[PDB]
Amino acid sequence: SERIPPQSIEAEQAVLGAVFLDPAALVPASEILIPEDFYRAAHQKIFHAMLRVADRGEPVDLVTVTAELAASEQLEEIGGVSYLSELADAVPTAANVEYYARIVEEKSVLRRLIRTATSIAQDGYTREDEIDVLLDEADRKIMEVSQFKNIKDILVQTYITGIPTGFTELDRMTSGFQRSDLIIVAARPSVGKTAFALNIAQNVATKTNENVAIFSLEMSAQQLVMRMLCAEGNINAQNLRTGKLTPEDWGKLTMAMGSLSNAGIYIDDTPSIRVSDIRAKCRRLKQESGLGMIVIDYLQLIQGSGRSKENRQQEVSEISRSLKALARELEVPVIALSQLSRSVEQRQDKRPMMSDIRESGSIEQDADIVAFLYRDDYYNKDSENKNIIEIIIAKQRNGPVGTVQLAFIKEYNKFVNL
Amino acid sequence: SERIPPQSIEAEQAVLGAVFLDPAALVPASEILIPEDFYRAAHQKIFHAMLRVADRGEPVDLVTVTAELAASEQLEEIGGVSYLSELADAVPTAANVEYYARIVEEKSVLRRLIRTATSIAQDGYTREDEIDVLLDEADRKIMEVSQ
Amino acid sequence: RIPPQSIEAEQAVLGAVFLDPAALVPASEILIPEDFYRAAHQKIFHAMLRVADRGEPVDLVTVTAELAASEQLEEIGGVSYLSELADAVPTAANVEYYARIVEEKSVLRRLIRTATSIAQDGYTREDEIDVLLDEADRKIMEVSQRKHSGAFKNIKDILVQTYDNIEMLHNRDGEITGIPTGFTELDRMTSGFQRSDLIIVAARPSVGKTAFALNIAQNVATKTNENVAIFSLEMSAQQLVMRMLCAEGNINAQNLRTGKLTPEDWGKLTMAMGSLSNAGIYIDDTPSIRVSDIRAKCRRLKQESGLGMIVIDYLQLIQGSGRSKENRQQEVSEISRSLKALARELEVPVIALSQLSRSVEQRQDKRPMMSDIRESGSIEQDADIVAFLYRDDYYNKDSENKNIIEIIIAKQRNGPVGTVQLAFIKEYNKFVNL
Amino acid sequence: RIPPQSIEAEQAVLGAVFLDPAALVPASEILIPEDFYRAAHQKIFHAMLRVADRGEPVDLVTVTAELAASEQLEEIGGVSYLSELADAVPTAANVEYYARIVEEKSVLRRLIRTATSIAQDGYTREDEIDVLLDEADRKIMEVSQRKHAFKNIKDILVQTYDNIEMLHNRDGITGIPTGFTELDRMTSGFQRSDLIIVAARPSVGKTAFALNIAQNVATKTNENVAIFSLEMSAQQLVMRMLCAEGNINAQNLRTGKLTPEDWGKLTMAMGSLSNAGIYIDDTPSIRVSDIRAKCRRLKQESGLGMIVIDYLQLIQGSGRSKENRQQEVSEISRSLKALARELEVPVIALSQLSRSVEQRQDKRPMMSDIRESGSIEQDADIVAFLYRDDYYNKDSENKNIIEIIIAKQRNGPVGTVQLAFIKEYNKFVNL
Amino acid sequence: KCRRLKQESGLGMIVIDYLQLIQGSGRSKENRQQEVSEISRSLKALARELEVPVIALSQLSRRPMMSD
DNA sequence: TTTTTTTTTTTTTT
Ligand SMILES: Nc1nc2c(ncn2[C@@H]2O[C@H](COP(=O)(O)OP(=O)(O)O)[C@@H](O)[C@H]2O)c(=O)[nH]1
Ligand SMILES: Nc1nc2c(ncn2[C@@H]2O[C@H](COP(=O)(O)OP(=O)(O)O)[C@@H](O)[C@H]2O)c(=O)[nH]1
Ligand SMILES: Nc1nc2c(ncn2[C@@H]2O[C@H](COP(=O)(O)OP(=O)(O)O)[C@@H](O)[C@H]2O)c(=O)[nH]1
Ligand code: ALF
Ligand code: ALF
Ligand code: ALF
Ligand SMILES: [Ca+2]
Ligand SMILES: [Ca+2]
Ligand SMILES: [Ca+2]
Ligand SMILES: [Ca+2]
Ligand SMILES: [Ca+2]
Ligand SMILES: [Ca+2]
Ligand SMILES: [Ca+2]
Repeated sequence: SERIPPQSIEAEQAVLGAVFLDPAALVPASEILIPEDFYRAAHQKIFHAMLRVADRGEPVDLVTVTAELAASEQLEEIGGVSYLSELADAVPTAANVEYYARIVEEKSVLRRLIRTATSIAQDGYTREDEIDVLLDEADRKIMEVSQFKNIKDILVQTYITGIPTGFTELDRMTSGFQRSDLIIVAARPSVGKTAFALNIAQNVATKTNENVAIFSLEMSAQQLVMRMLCAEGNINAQNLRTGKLTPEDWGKLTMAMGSLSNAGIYIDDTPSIRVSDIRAKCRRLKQESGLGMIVIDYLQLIQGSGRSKENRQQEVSEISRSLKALARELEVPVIALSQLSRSVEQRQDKRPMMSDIRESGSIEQDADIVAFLYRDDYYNKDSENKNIIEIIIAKQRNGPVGTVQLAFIKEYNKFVNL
Repeated sequence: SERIPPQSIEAEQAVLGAVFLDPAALVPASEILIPEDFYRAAHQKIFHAMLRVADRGEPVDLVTVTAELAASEQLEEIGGVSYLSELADAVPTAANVEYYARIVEEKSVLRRLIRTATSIAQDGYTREDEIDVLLDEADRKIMEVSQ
Repeated sequence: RIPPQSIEAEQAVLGAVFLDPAALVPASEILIPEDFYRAAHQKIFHAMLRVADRGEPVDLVTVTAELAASEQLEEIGGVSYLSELADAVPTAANVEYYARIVEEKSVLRRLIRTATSIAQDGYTREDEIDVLLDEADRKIMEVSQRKHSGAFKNIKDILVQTYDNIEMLHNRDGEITGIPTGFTELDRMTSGFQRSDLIIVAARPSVGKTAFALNIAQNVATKTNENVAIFSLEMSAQQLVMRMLCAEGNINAQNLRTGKLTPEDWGKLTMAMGSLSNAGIYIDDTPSIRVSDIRAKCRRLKQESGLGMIVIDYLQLIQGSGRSKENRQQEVSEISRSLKALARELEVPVIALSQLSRSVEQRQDKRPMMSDIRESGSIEQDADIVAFLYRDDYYNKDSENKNIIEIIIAKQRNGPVGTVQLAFIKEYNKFVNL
Repeated sequence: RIPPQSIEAEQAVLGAVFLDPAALVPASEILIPEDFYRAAHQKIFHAMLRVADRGEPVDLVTVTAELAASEQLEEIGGVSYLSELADAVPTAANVEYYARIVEEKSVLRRLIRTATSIAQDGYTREDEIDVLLDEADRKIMEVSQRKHAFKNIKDILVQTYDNIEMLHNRDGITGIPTGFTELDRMTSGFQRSDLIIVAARPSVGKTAFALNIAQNVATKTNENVAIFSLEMSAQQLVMRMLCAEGNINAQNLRTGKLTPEDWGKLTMAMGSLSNAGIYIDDTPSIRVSDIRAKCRRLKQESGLGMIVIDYLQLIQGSGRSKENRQQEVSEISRSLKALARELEVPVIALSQLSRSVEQRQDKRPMMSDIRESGSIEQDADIVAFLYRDDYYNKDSENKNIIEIIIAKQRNGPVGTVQLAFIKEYNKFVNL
Repeated sequence: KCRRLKQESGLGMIVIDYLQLIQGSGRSKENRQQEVSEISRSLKALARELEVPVIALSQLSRRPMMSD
């Protein structure tokens, strides 16, 4: 019934706030937004002023901005200096404006869509005159809700936002591991899925100060920790397995244990959980300690909410939705490991494409970002350049698509930079 | 705007009428239209029956059509034989069915457009979850409407 | 509830008899009086046959005379009911079909009636099981055992149609029986381009497929009086007409698309346009059609103007009927069938251009064989006639005797197989006799 | 309106089991629990079998133990009802008879039920008449252990001897004779119930050969032959036969450009072909069921001898959805053999061949080459390939010669036979 | 992308760095010959729709002839 | 909707 034009004027305030706090934060903000993207009339005017002052450039602080707003009839229209003062105290830091700007922008696009859709329907009843050209306008008007490098742009001239993974090249392409993202890491069996996830978890939990929850549905907590120890200290896994450790290995282990203690990584190895359970547990850990990342050791191993044992494709379709929504609710990146269907092993080229994600196509469709792992040496016994592993970033609606290379020293359960 | 979906019932009846009059006029008619293009539930069923009988082919006259409509539960649903009789008389001759068919068709497309645009707007307020795939659906749903 | 019946249809039959009345012959071949549901129609249709046995013959008078001759005229409604029957049948030339409805409904209730009496007997004769099951078996066949109607063409009847058809032929001047292409040597070998034939013209890319098809279309449309439909899925209508103009007037194609025309070229163009106007060639350049669409369009053009030929610019470009994106070989297998079936239904030659696989270029002898037809072998099979185009000069840059082009007639179930030779002056988009 | 049943006999069966209980063996060979009419007996006889599968075995104790093990002991009357069942029959010595009563009653109400549902469907599905009949036919046969007793060899040997006897008292081709001597020697007909596959590349001579056979059968013998042409019209077929019957050049015939002696030839070609009795159905799409129906009827009133089908892969499938096409034709293949078997008449199915063969050195076909499904090789009683050297060689020495390669037959001998195929006359001739 | 560039600036030519590098529409990674058979048609169709020459670069198997 | 195993017609893989 009551239809409220979509907006988040909390997030709006968070953007303007960050600018008064930083103000190098105006660069990302304006790359992402124009003044009109803001819903509240007042913010429109403020963010306009902010850019107006940057074009001088003054630069942009609480003073100069009010100076610019008074320079036009506008300072009284937007609330007082007292409103501009509130905007400042909105956020603790001008950390991650990029995040909130992208919310404001996404909402803007939504109502632009709604508006052009309603005006198409509107015109459906009126211009009953020229059917084929009405269909062209509809085509064209729906594309224009979306907003090719020129030769000149390409002449800038010859000759992390972001929870950081610790893999430079991936981080450059991605910049974290962003709050609220669903990150899918899929690859054939025994290729390196878990290894890669665990490596990321360590570098986050040890290098940063954030807590990470890992749900392992296949491996025990014990086996997980043993993988991390080997990777932290470069101890050969076979040796560690057996207890057959060299005198310096003991040193390496003593160390590895040290650093992993203050690491703060919470592991849940219950073999059958529903997403609701996962949510519950994380909600509580965030409550009392704060959460940074959630890792899930594997999406199709999670189990369904009651809908009866439904068309299994729908069952996972649903798990997929739930996870994204959990990532959204807790404002935290969620890395979900996925399997792939065997169809890749038919191809003469064994690099996965999005279609290959096992069991339900909705996973491609819910993910904020899809990463495949490919290893030449998985297939070739003799393969030249062994330890190399491609991290194919097949999808991301932050930005760039592409492949990144790392080394996967298997004896050490370890991924390394090159 | 109205809330009056685009249609042209002068024209639907004119098509069905021409078929009972000719009935070689069913050939142009069906090239141009499928039963669903008709707005009135009743005409849908009738034009379907007409094609159903042509596939035998009987062929298509006021008798065989009512025989086919009664063969399903439908003869009473579409008005009587008395409505089929009216359809016959809602026409001089069946020259240029192609013309009126293309009107019926064009109106069909209009409401199909209106219907998909409203459902896009509808979905705009609900599925605030995805943005990029919501824009994909809109892209894709509007192409599917040029057929 | 209500037993299956059609009075709309019963009346239509009786009506047609009072209208024709030669319509009583099909009617009675298909029906006996008992097949009618309404007690009254039973009696009327009986009277009709009763009067036919004299024979009177059957009209509104004699019938009422016969019905009054028994106690029956008042029982069936009045003369006023017989009068209504007259007025209540749309077109009397298809009594066959209304009769078949009345007949089909008759069979239905006969089935219902024997099925209910089986169930009936199930409770009663609980005595001898095996002979009860045999009777059920046997009683249900005796429904299927429906009399007259049952398509097997008796040979006595066909032979007559053949003699009479031969006869007709024998009084035509003669030579070509079909639609003449205007290429003498090909026409001698083929004699048209026969109604209902599927003609496949296949050859490697840029060899001359379309060129050859268009040339045939012109010579048919301008030399004869027949209409020809051309479906072009690759080229536009305007490119097609531009090819015909060049060929009709011997205007150099490069000159023509530049507008760089000599003073006599204009003359040639003025003529070309003149004759191509009264030509009557209907062009459909929609780049994706289903065969169903083609059928539909042709059916209508034949309706109001009459059709002679259908040309299709190429078969593997046509698109499938829904069966999902099936084993592609099957998809075209089906298109193939549909085309032959279309030529059959419209009683008109259908010339389908086809591509060839890379097979032939691998061979030493680059001349195509049937196997080479691209994408599905069913095309060789379905075709009435398969023509390949081979140009030596297509492969040899230097080739001795250039403009010559073989028309290899690799298949025909009319008659003779063989090769024919023509010249293909490419500068003029033109095929010529030798 | 009271369902056929025989409770007395039901009790007698259950009784005998509690009495014997080796009587359960015959009982279960004859009955399943559902055959019993009384809800209670159903459950009891189920329990009996359930306990036998352990096996306990089956007595008044173990049975009540099993019935109490489910919620059922109170539902079937008490232990007191099971006790009555024991006392109901004298001895166990003839469960077989009571079982057969229960069974016969079961069949009765199964019949009544399918009959009522046929009448039921009569008012509803007024849509398709011919496929509604077939279902009735088929639904009423399914009312038996109709798929089910062994045939003893002593008995077969006799009917075999007696057959050999009669064969001898003939008249030795066994056999509908094709009129091609060398083929007939190898084959002896064209036997009742055989499926004969004639396959060859396009425009090689498939139809021509089949038609020639049909004539010589229909005119030389007195038997009726049905031809289903799915590709050519009835007219085109008759025109081929006229040319072959009278040696009239086909080109002349289809122009009307006939010599004075040609009309003579035509006049008596027509003459002999009239009393020929060949029934032609040229409907371009039929299912095998349709073919079956039409033949069944023609045999009914005139008797049938041969069925010719202008061509197996052109036939269309029974509903199973547009299935793996190989299975679709796999099925048509089965149906055809089963039709030949049911009508006790040779069925000649023409077949196409895959392009496989065009790839070879030796262009003589092998069984594998049959187009679209390998089940055809397997189902066929006999597989005949046509090969023509002159089909591939433009210049070929000895033109009109054509091999009839008999690649398969489970009557007997395999081998090649030679004929001449005078194409100008649509005619195959002996050598 | 081209539809949009033509929309606001007008297009004249499209050049593509190479045809067999383009990737398939979902049909499962089909008989690869069909996959590019498809790309081929799509391209022609695109050239036709935008009324603009499309230059597609192509590789050759194994003076070339068309078969290659 | 998807994942699996089978048979059998096509094209194109240096
Ligand atoms: N050489 C060596 N390789 C190992 C050792 N331990 C594990 N690996 C390899 O490292 C990989 C880790 O398993 P993983 O890929 O995470 O399982 P996933 O979830 O299917 O991807 C496997 O491919 C193992 O073969 C070891 O002790 N020595
Ligand atoms: N000299 C000359 N030759 C041409 C001209 N236009 C076309 N041709 C040749 O004429 C033929 C016509 O195309 P076509 O063979 O019908 O295409 P197809 O459908 O693949 O058979 C081509 O093979 C051309 O290379 C022209 O303007 N001048
Ligand atoms: N010379 C000549 N050959 C003919 C004539 N009529 C038919 N043929 C040939 O006879 C053969 C008929 O083969 P057919 O059985 O219809 O092909 P199939 O059904 O696929 O085996 C073809 O090879 C034709 O070329 C004719 O009048 N003259
Ligand atoms: F081998 Al895994 F997930 F444990 F693919
Ligand atoms: F030009 Al083409 F087949 F090569 F039509
Ligand atoms: F071409 Al055919 F049977 F006449 F395959
Ligand atoms: Ca794992
Ligand atoms: Ca979803
Ligand atoms: Ca998939
Ligand atoms: Ca997002
Ligand atoms: Ca062409
Ligand atoms: Ca044939
Ligand atoms: Ca006779």
